[PDB]
Amino acid sequence: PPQREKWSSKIDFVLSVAGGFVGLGNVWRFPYLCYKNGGGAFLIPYFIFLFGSGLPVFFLEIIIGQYTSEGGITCWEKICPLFSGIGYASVVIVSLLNVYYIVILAWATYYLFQSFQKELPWAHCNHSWNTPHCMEDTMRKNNFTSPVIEFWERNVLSLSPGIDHPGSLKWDLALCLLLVWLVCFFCIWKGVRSTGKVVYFTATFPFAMLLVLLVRGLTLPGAGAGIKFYLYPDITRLEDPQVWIDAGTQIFFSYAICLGAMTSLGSYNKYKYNSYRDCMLLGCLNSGTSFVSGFAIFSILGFMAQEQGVDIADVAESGPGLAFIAYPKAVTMMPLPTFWSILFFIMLLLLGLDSQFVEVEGQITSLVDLYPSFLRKGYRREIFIAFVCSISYLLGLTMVTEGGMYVFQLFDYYAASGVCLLWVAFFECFVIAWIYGVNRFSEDIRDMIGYRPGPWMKYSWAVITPVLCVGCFIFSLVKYVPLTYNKTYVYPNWAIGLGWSLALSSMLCVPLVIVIRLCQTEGPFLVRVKYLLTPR
Amino acid sequence: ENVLTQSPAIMSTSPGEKVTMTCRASSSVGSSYLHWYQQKSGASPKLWIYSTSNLASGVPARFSGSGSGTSYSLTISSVEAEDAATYYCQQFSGYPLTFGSGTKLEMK
Amino acid sequence: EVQLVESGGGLVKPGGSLKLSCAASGFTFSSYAMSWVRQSPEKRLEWVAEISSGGRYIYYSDTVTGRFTISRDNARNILHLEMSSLRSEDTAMYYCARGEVRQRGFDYWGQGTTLTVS
Ligand SMILES: [Cl-]
Ligand code: NA
Ligand code: NA
Repeated sequence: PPQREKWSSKIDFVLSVAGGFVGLGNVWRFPYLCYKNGGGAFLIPYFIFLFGSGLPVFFLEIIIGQYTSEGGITCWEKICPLFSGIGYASVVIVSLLNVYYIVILAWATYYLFQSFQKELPWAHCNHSWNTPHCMEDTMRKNNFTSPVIEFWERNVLSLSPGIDHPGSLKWDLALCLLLVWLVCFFCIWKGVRSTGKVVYFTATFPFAMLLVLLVRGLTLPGAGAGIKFYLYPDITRLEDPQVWIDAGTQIFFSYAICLGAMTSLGSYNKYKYNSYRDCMLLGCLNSGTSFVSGFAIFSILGFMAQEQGVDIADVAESGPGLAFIAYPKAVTMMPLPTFWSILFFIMLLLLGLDSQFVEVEGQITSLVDLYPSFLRKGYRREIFIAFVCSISYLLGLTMVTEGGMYVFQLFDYYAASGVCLLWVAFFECFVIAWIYGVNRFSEDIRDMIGYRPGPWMKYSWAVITPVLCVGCFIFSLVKYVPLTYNKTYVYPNWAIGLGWSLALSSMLCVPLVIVIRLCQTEGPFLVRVKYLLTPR
Repeated sequence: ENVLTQSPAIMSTSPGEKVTMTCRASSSVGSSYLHWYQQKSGASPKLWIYSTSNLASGVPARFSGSGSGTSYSLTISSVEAEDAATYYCQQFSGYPLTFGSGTKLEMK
Repeated sequence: EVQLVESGGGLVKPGGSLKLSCAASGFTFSSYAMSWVRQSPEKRLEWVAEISSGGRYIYYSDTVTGRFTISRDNARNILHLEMSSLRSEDTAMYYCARGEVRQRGFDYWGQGTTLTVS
């Protein structure tokens, strides 16, 4: 088999994370998770997980990739072969994430194609998909729903009144999802990655458009009330466990933690490459992107609350369609709104596409690290690219149906951004800190970076990330409140069971692999554990 | 090996005069890995400038470092009588670590 | 106060052996990689051998690449250097240098041990 390649440049690693873990989890997910959990009170567990767990486990995952020169799963066969199920857990998480993430890009593409005509369809109440309750935004103050909300709910989503009624497959979103999957297949199976083009247009224009949205949102009237909602916290909201777990999994979501993606991108690093300053600068880039886009979108929501004469927490969707309400509403107040809509949904497509390329690459890299000499370079590996893309498309068709928004919120809360992320992050930190050793891994890091990680990273992998993950997990279990879509829908018991099935299929890769390896090896159980804890 | 060809050892300058000494590397040092050591007469060396710009503890502000990649330089703004020592550059990047040759600073 | 005290300085025959002992004090010896740096009678410094923080990464220069052995004793906070087949062009003045951060260098050195081969 051919040897595993390294990056062609120092900036090829940096541009693969900066498009990889700086994506829709910043401009789309952090806004509605902040919105749904009260705005101000979301930021305290956000920053607690960001410093205690986010950047530490992000650098930990990249530096695990750099040490082992392996991606996702087989990186754990040189650290602790007993806990190799962290890799399979990461692969399950990244597969479910690939499915619903590409569904987000399908919604963005449908908004992009619906932006091509000269009048934006979410701007006025004259269309077939609206209701008699439709009042224009300016006419609200002079049970009324805005045109952006009914556009999102009744043209894009075509929202059935339950998950029990899937309705019919929306061929608009189905063809949009197929187009984005053909784009993802053409950027992996060709292996282009736009190496001569991602230096400027990919790297800057999403952030330039985010700055444009910042300037637009701060100039809307009533943006100060929205920023007050965004920043000023409710301490009584922190007593509820959803704020803590939602912020922690948003941190573990934005950073591509528990996915194998950052191990895979770190696996292409050179051995004697200082990843620490790159990891810190790019983590600051990711968290700053989320926090800046939060300022923009919550200034827009404060304007929307001012214009419609309703409270800030009730003006838009407390669910996964906030970036498709507030941001299009802000687009409808830019000069020449059609062109700015085209640029915005090209922004969301660029961010989500760069992410989806990077985590599809991480999933493929993990699954070819499992089997060398089978998916070598082509004529068998290229078929498996199309197989992964086709199965993830067919699983993504369940979020295209008229009740597929509920399936999306199920996947988003449970499949790849919930207790599964806390589970795998706790197991990564526990393995590295105690079964490998903070001092042994620090010796490895000094051997290859140049210096040992400080008392921040060492004590974060040792104590802080395990206590945060264990506390948030048991705090969500002992004060359990079930999943609700847009604060009004109550999910049925089979839907909560399906979400827990996705989460546990992410979780149960670790105990299944532990039991499988403790059953395969011969000897007494203490000898079996002591053999499987030794790295290979 | 990364042979660090340094400035010639025999240099003699008056006190209070700005001096410099260069350190040419055969390979490319990463400019955060090349350090400078001051060894006095009959004593052990001590770290003087690390990562070719920063000043170690106990090193006066009259010392400075500059350069990157191949050419690296140590510079004294005003040489005193306590600066009479031998200075070695040292890349600390490649696993066969190599020190530079001597550059002996003596008075007149 | 970080203090490195080297031991084992003396004359050996060519082809002989010697075992130096850098006894460190004032700091946690387990958390810093240690390097042996020798100084020729022509005052040309040459790095000899580096051992990592826990002793799993061991590096040698090409002059001692197959006949020098460097070890630690983290319980006693002491560093070693085992020599074999000591030739004539190995007479030197041996320092142990606390080189742990590669971007900070050999920040703390110690005393010396004159190894003489004749
Ligand atoms: Cl975020
Ligand atoms: Na992205
Ligand atoms: Na992110």
